[PDB]
Amino acid sequence: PTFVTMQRKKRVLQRRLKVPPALNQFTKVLDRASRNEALKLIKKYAPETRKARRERLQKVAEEKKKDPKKTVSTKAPLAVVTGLQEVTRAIEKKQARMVVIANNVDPVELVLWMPNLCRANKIPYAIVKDMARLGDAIGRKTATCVALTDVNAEDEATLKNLIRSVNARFLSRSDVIRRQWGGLQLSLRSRAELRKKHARNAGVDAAAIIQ
Amino acid sequence: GAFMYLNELWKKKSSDVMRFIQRIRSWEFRHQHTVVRLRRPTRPEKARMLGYKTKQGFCVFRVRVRRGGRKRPVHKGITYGKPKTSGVLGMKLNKNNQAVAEQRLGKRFGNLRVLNSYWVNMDSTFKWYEVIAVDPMCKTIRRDPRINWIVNSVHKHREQRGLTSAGRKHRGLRHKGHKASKLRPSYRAAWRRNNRIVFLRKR
Amino acid sequence: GKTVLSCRKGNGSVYQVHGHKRLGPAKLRILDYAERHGYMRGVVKSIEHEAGRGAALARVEFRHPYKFRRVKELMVAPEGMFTGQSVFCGQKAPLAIGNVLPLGQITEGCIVCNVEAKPGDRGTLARASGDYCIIISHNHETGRTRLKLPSGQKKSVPSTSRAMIGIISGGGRIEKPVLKAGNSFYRFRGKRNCWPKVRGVARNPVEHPHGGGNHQHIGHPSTVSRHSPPGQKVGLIAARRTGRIRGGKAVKGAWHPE
RNA sequence: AAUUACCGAAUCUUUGAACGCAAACGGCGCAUGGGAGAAGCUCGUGUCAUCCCCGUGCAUGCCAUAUUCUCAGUGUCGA
RNA sequence: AAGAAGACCCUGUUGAGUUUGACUCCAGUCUGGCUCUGUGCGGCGACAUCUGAGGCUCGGAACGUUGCUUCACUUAUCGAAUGAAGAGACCAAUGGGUUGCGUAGUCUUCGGGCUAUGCACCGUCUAGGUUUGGGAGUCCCCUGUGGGUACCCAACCGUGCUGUAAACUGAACCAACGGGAUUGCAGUUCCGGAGUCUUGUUUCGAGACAUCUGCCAGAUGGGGAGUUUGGCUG
RNA sequence: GAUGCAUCCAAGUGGUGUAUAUCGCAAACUGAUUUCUGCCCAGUGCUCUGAAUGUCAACGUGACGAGAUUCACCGACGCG
RNA sequence: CACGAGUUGUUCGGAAACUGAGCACAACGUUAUAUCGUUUUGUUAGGAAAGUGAAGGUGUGUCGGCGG
RNA sequence: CCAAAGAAGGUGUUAGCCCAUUGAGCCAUAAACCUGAGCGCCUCAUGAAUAAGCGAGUAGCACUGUUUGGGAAUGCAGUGUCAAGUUGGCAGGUAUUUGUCUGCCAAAGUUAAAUACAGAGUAGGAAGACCGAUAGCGAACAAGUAGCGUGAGCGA
RNA sequence: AGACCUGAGUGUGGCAGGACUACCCGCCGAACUUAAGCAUAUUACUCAGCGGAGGAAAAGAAAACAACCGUGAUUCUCUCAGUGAGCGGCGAGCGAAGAGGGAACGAACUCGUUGCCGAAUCGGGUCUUACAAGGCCUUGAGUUGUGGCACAAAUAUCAU
Ligand SMILES: [K+]
Ligand SMILES: [K+]
Ligand SMILES: [K+]
Ligand SMILES: [K+]
Ligand SMILES: [K+]
Ligand SMILES: [K+]
Ligand SMILES: [Mg+2]
Ligand SMILES: [Mg+2]
Ligand SMILES: [Mg+2]
Ligand SMILES: [Mg+2]
Ligand SMILES: [Mg+2]
Ligand SMILES: [Mg+2]
Ligand SMILES: [Mg+2]
Ligand SMILES: [Mg+2]
Ligand SMILES: [Mg+2]
Ligand SMILES: [Mg+2]
Ligand SMILES: [Mg+2]
Ligand SMILES: [Mg+2]
Ligand SMILES: [Mg+2]
Ligand SMILES: [Mg+2]
Ligand SMILES: [Mg+2]
Ligand SMILES: [Mg+2]
Ligand SMILES: [Mg+2]
Ligand SMILES: [Mg+2]
Ligand SMILES: [Mg+2]
Ligand SMILES: [Mg+2]
Ligand SMILES: [Mg+2]
Ligand SMILES: [Mg+2]
Ligand SMILES: [Mg+2]
Ligand SMILES: [Mg+2]
Ligand SMILES: [Mg+2]
Ligand SMILES: [Mg+2]
Ligand SMILES: [Mg+2]
Ligand SMILES: [Mg+2]
Ligand SMILES: [Mg+2]
Ligand SMILES: [Mg+2]
Ligand SMILES: [Mg+2]
Ligand SMILES: [Mg+2]
Ligand SMILES: [Mg+2]
Ligand SMILES: [Mg+2]
Ligand SMILES: [Mg+2]
Ligand SMILES: [Mg+2]
Ligand SMILES: [Mg+2]
Ligand SMILES: [Mg+2]
Ligand SMILES: [Mg+2]
Ligand SMILES: [Mg+2]
Ligand SMILES: [Mg+2]
Ligand SMILES: [Mg+2]
Ligand SMILES: [Mg+2]
Ligand SMILES: [Mg+2]
Ligand SMILES: [Mg+2]
Ligand SMILES: [Mg+2]
Ligand SMILES: [Mg+2]
Ligand SMILES: [Mg+2]
Ligand SMILES: [Mg+2]
Ligand SMILES: [Mg+2]
Ligand SMILES: [Mg+2]
Ligand SMILES: [Mg+2]
Ligand SMILES: [Mg+2]
Ligand SMILES: [Mg+2]
Ligand SMILES: [Mg+2]
Ligand SMILES: [Mg+2]
Ligand SMILES: [Mg+2]
Ligand SMILES: [Mg+2]
Ligand SMILES: [Mg+2]
Ligand SMILES: [Mg+2]
Ligand SMILES: [Mg+2]
Ligand code: NA
Ligand code: NA
Repeated sequence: PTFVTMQRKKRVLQRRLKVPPALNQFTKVLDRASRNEALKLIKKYAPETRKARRERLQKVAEEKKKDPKKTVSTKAPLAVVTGLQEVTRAIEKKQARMVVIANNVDPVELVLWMPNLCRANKIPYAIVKDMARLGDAIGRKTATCVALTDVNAEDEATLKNLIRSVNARFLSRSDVIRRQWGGLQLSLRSRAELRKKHARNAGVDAAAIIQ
Repeated sequence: GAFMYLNELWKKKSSDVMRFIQRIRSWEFRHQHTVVRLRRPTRPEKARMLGYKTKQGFCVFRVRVRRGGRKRPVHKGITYGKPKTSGVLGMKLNKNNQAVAEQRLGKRFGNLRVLNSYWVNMDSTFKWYEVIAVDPMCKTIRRDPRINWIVNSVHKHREQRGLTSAGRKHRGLRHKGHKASKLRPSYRAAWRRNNRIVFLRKR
Repeated sequence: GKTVLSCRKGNGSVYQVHGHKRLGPAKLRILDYAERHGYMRGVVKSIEHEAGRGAALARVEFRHPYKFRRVKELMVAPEGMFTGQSVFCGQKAPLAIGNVLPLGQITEGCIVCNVEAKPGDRGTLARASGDYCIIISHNHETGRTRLKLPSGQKKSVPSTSRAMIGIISGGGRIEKPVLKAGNSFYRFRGKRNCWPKVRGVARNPVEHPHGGGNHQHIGHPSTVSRHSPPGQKVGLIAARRTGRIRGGKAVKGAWHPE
C-alpha cells in the first residue's frame, strides 16, 4: 500500500541527505539504562488521574464544610510537570531540575528549540527514545516533554545521579552537539558495491611507484 | 510561552534546518493526494491563530494547487476581437492560490464549513495550504459561543463568495480610506453607486 | 484557413489503427528470474498471420515458472521457425536460430532480431519482415554491446538486453509490384485509414499551403524549417538536401556522436 | 352526513438531486421482516418445498462515534 | 409585358473568402538565466591578507568563499518493465554500532566526550569444479533377473548455480520425508525439506543533467487573429 | 532508432500514427509500361562549421553617487 | 363521422443471461469552473476495491465396518 | 326619513333609505411575540459592598499582466526575492536619500438598523390624469395551449 | 506480549448533492457600437459563461480622515461634482475622495498572543418531571492544550 512504501522511503531519505545539527541532535539519545531510570522516576511522580483528583477535591470540601472560617489548601501532591506550555514555563522560570524530551515529535518544531532553551538556562536535560514511552510513565498516550521540579527526600539521590548521567551525554557535550551534522549514510548495497570496487582495483597502480 | 519559540522558528524559513524539514515534507506531499485529511495541523501555532481549536468538530485538510500563471482556455490559443484581448499565456488569475485551495476543499466536502487556511509548504510545481474546516452538526460546535456563528446558513460556502481571509485579500479588503474607496463594500456595489442614474421626484 | 489533414490525424477519430482481427502485441517473454540465471524451454505451437503485419507470428507454449499452468506467449517469428520446434530463452540458452539470448552471450557478427533497446522491454528493434541487426562488438568494461540497425545506424545498448537469433520471417515482400489500386486497398484495410493520397497542390488554398493557383504548383520552396508550427510544416521537413542522390545513399536520421 | 371558508390530524401511484444494480426493460438483486400457498408430510385442521406478492435496509463522499469493535505497516519503540 | 431593391460597372471613409515582402500582434518551436538540486574528490580562476622582481606586468602559498569545470556517487528527478516474482550481502570496508574494550593526543559541566589509531562484535550458509586428512558396509531368486552399497571433513576456485549446447510438439499443482518436543506406530505441535541477513530503496537504465517543473528573457513565427490597402479624374 | 519524427490538446501520470519498430511510421512531388530525365547554388528557401566570430535580451559582476538613477563588463539561439 | 368491440404464450420475439465496434459510473488527475480527460494492446485506480472459499478441527443428520 | 354611516359593489333604466357594505363592541385562542428585563415554585448560575507581549513566505521589493480618476505605478494576481519589532511598523495622492511632525497599529473572527429587490417567490392589502380585445403581458378564452421543428427552440 | 504513529474495514448517529437565482457575493468575460477611417481608448471592469447565499446580501469597530478651535465602526441620502481634481491617439471620451446637512444607531464583541492557573474542558452513559449551561460516572477525546482570570470603556482576584 502507498502509505507503507512512503513511510519506508521517508526513513531512507532522512539518512541519505545531510542533516543539520539542530535536527541530528535528536538522533543522539540517552542510553537505555539511564532512560529506564528516568522513566521509572517520572512514573513515581506521575500526575494524579481524574479519579484521584476528584476524591482529593471532594475531601477538601469536607474540611471546609466542617469549619468555614478556617482554610484548607487544595494543592495537588508533588508531581512532574507535563504539557508543552507548562514545561516551557518551568524552564524559563528556572524551576525544573531536569527536563526529559522525546525525539519523535512530529512536527519536530514543537520541541526543536527545547534543548537550546535548556542549555541557555543551564538546566539539565535528556532526549529519550519514545514520546509514547514518556506518555506511559505519566499515564497518557504521548508526551512531548516532562519536567521534574522537586522530589521527596528518598528520591533526591536518584535525581542527582540522574542529573549527572544526562549531563554527561547532553549538557557537557554542548560544543559537539552544536556542530555535529548527520546523515550522509550509504545503503548496504551501496556500501558493498564500494567495498568490492576498491578490492578490485587494490593494486592496479602499483607499478607507478618508484619504490 | 512556547508559542513564541514556535512562532520565531517559523520566521527562519530559509535556514539550514528549516529547509531540510520542508524538503522532506515537500517530497512526502508530492506523493500524496490533492486533498489529504490530517489528524493534527502541521503548524499548530499557526492554525490556532486562525481559529482552529483541539476540540470535537474541527478538521484540518492539506490541499495541493499547481503553481504558475493562468493560461486562457481558448482553442489552439486563438482569440478574436481587438488585439488588446489577444493574450493567452500572460494573463493572471484575479484570485490568489490560497483562495483557490479553500474553494476546492469546500466544494468537495459540502458537509463542512471552511473557516481559514494557511501556507505550509511550496515546491517548484506545487503549493500546499492547510484548510481548517468545522462540522456544523457537531454538538461541541453547536454549543460553543466562540464558533457558534458558523452554524447559521448565511455562512454556507463562504469561501465560494470570497468571505474568508484569502478571499478578502484579493478583493482589496485589507485596505481602507483612499486606497479602497472604489472597492468598498465591493467593486460592484461602488459601481452601482457611481453609475445608477438618479431621478429625484422634483428635479 | 482550415485545419490541414496531417494535423487532423492527431485527433485520432477515423484515422486510428484497425485493431480488430489482430492477435495482440508481439513480445518476448518477460525477463524473469529463470531468464536471468538459467533458461526456459518452450514449444512452438503455431505459425499465424496477423492482419496488417508482413512478418509471421509464433505462439510458443511455456510452463509457468511458479504456478501449475501454461503461458502461451506470442512473438514475431524468425525465418525458419516451425511448429514443434523447441525454443530456449535465458542466460544458458544455446546459440541457435529462434533462441533468445542476452546480447553479451552472442558472438561478434551474429545476426539477431527482436532486439531489446532497453533490458526487459520485450523486443523493440528489428521486428519488420526481413529485418535484422548485426552485432559489431561488446565492451566488457562498461557492459555495452554495439549493433548495426536495419537502417545502417550504429547503436550501443546494455549487454543485458535480449535478442533473438535469426532474421525476421516474411522477407522480400516489397519486391513484388502491387499493380493495382485494389491491391493497395486491401493492404491498408488491416492497417489504418491513410489511403488513397491526395496531393497538396490538388487541394484548395484554404486547406493546404500548396493549394491554389491557376496552375498546379508550389509557389514557394517545399523545404520547410524544423521550427515551423503545425499546419505550416508540410513538404520536405528540415531537409538537409534535395534532388537525386548520386554516389551513395547516406545513412538517414539524426547524427549521434556515439 | 348539506354546502362553502379556513386549518392544526391524515392519505399521498410511477419517477425525478434519485441514492441497491439497470433501463426505448413498468426489468434484476443481496439482507431482514411478513403474506398467500389445491404438492408433499400431519390430524377438512395444521405445517409447508419450488414458485409468487408486500414492507424496511442496502449509492458515493465527508464528519462524529465504537459499554471502547476488527485489523495493516522491513513507521517509531518495547518485550 | 411578368418574374428579382443589376449578379456587370462605379460610389460608400460597408463587408467577407484567400494571399503575402502590408501594419499590429498571438499560439507553436527554439534559445539563455534562475529553480527544481543532493554527496564526495580534484582542476582552472576571482576576491581578501600578505608577498614577487624587473621595467602598471608577471609569480608564490594558507588559512576561507565561490564563479565555472573533470571524475566518482545516489536520495531528488526522468525513461522503461513487471500480476511491482526472487535485489544486494554473506566472498567483509575508505562500513555501522556509546539500545564494546584498549593506545596516544586534546577537551571537560568531572558525569564523560572529540580526534586519529588498533582489537573485538554486527557477521553466515552454499550447487558444482580441483585436490588435502579421516572411517566403513555386495546380497537373494535362478548364464539371467530383482534389490542394494561405493561416504564424511578440510583448503582453493566458483557465486546462489539439480535441466539444454541442432531443433522436428509428454507429464509436472493442492509434498513426501526427516527431526525436536509432547522397538516402533499414531495424534497436537513447531523445526527443515524450501540457507540466513537488511544503515530500509519493486527491478533495470539514466542521473543532479534534462526542458524535468514553474518563472523571467530573446529570436523565429500567414500556423493563426485584427485592421488597412488616399484623393482628383469628360 | 522511441527521453524519436509528425502531431491533438485549456490542463494532467492526458491523446493519435503506435496492438507499431526502417521490408516501419510520418511528410511532399510526379503519375502505368518503354526510352530518357541535360546545364545553373548568383537570388529566395532549407540545411551544416568558426570558440572571439561582429551584433542581439534578461539574469549576473564591478564601480561613481546620499540614493533613485547611471556607467562598464559578461551574455544564447538568430542575423551577418 | 358516431357508437360498440377486438390483441389470450412454460416452448414465438425481447428481458432474465453472451460478447463486438464502442460508451463512460467509480477511482484518480485537471480545470477559477467538471458540464474536462483517462477508462480492452488483459482491462480501473499510488492501487489495501476478493466477504468466495480446498482442506482440516468442531457439532448435527443419512449410511458403513468391528467387538461387546 | 337616516347620516359618527353620501362608500365607489349588486339588483331588469341614473339608488344614502331594495341587498351587501361602511362603527362601537362581543366571542374563541398550540407555540412564539409584548407586559415592574409580566408573575409564583424547584433547580442552577451570578453582581455589588508586575512585569511581559499583541497575528511571517505576511507586509514590502523586482519583473510581468490586469484593473483604477490614482498620474516615477489605485487595488489585485503569478513567479523571484523576502523583513522590522533597541522611540518598531503603516498612512500622510511627484520618484530618491536624510530628519522633524501628525494619525493609526495590518497580515484571526462575529455583529442589528438605516440600503437593493433592474424579467424571483409566500400570505395579504392600497391604488392609477395608464391600455381598452390588431390595444394592454404571447396569453381577458381548456395559453406557454393548438400547431411547427431531429433538436436547441419557435409559438398563435 | 503490548504500546502509539500512520492508514484501513464495518456497525451507530448525522450532513452534502437538486430546485430558485429579481436583488446580492466570487470568478470569467465579448463584440456590435463611438471615435464620422482604425489599432490604444470606448461600449465595459457590461452581455453571455461558471460557482454561492439570504430575507436581504455584502461591509463593519481604524495599521481611518485630516493638517482643523480638529473629526471618530459600517451602510445609505442630498451635496461635494460632469469637477480651474485628475485619467485620455490629452482625441472621442472618462472621472472619484475628505469635509457639511441628514437616515440609522441602547453598538459593540470573540479568539490567538503575553502574564497567572491548569483538564477546572468536551463528548458519552445515568439520575433529578430535564438528550439541564445541574449532580454522579466515564480513558473515550484532549497536555502536539480544552477551559478560567486580567489586558486603556482597565487598574487587582479568591475565598467567607
Ligand atoms: K480512405
Ligand atoms: K476513402
Ligand atoms: K499553389
Ligand atoms: K505515388
Ligand atoms: K468523462
Ligand atoms: K472598464
Ligand atoms: Mg499538565
Ligand atoms: Mg476578444
Ligand atoms: Mg462613501
Ligand atoms: Mg452620489
Ligand atoms: Mg454616473
Ligand atoms: Mg476536433
Ligand atoms: Mg495522390
Ligand atoms: Mg480544384
Ligand atoms: Mg494557406
Ligand atoms: Mg501538373
Ligand atoms: Mg506541378
Ligand atoms: Mg436507480
Ligand atoms: Mg445512479
Ligand atoms: Mg510492527
Ligand atoms: Mg439596386
Ligand atoms: Mg442587389
Ligand atoms: Mg458606407
Ligand atoms: Mg468620402
Ligand atoms: Mg465569403
Ligand atoms: Mg504569420
Ligand atoms: Mg490575416
Ligand atoms: Mg477616386
Ligand atoms: Mg507516440
Ligand atoms: Mg519534386
Ligand atoms: Mg516517362
Ligand atoms: Mg541558386
Ligand atoms: Mg542557395
Ligand atoms: Mg543590473
Ligand atoms: Mg375515426
Ligand atoms: Mg371507440
Ligand atoms: Mg487507450
Ligand atoms: Mg469493447
Ligand atoms: Mg471495467
Ligand atoms: Mg493502470
Ligand atoms: Mg348603486
Ligand atoms: Mg367595521
Ligand atoms: Mg421581572
Ligand atoms: Mg497586530
Ligand atoms: Mg510574500
Ligand atoms: Mg480600463
Ligand atoms: Mg498598475
Ligand atoms: Mg503592476
Ligand atoms: Mg463579516
Ligand atoms: Mg391616491
Ligand atoms: Mg379581433
Ligand atoms: Mg392580444
Ligand atoms: Mg397576440
Ligand atoms: Mg448598442
Ligand atoms: Mg468607427
Ligand atoms: Mg460611420
Ligand atoms: Mg468598421
Ligand atoms: Mg450575467
Ligand atoms: Mg433591512
Ligand atoms: Mg451578513
Ligand atoms: Mg466614519
Ligand atoms: Mg457647480
Ligand atoms: Mg470606465
Ligand atoms: Mg456627516
Ligand atoms: Mg455624509
Ligand atoms: Mg449529564
Ligand atoms: Mg486558550
Ligand atoms: Na486502438
Ligand atoms: Na396568551
